[PDB]
Amino acid sequence: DPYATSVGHLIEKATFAGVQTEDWGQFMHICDIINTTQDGPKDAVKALKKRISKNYNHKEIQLTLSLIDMCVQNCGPSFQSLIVKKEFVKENLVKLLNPRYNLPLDIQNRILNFIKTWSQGFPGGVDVSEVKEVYLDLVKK
Repeated sequence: DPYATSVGHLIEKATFAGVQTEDWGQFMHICDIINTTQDGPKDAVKALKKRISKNYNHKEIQLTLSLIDMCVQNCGPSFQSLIVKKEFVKENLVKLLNPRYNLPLDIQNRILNFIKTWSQGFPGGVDVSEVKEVYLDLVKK
């Protein structure tokens, strides 16, 4: 279970349906944990993947994306490499752009924006070949 792991639980709570705003103090604490534990990055992405997947909640997705954008720029490629994997962007993030989830243009453009930004590559390893194509498709159609 994703929300079971130490850092997994902090994520479940930081993006809980209840909260109506971003607890940036908490998100930071989350990143620091991601950077301390041995498998924090992997375990974190499993929880984020959960929270995101086929979710119809506005704020949960809004908060989760904000939480993602945080880790992306506060944790090395050890994290960035798992978020740009096709298993995440194509089978989770981009799914939300489907009409079925009727999410607002606000959140929609934010999704495209991550794709476009992550497609720009990050410093160091991180292979963005996949998300690079996931972006191109959103542009073509």
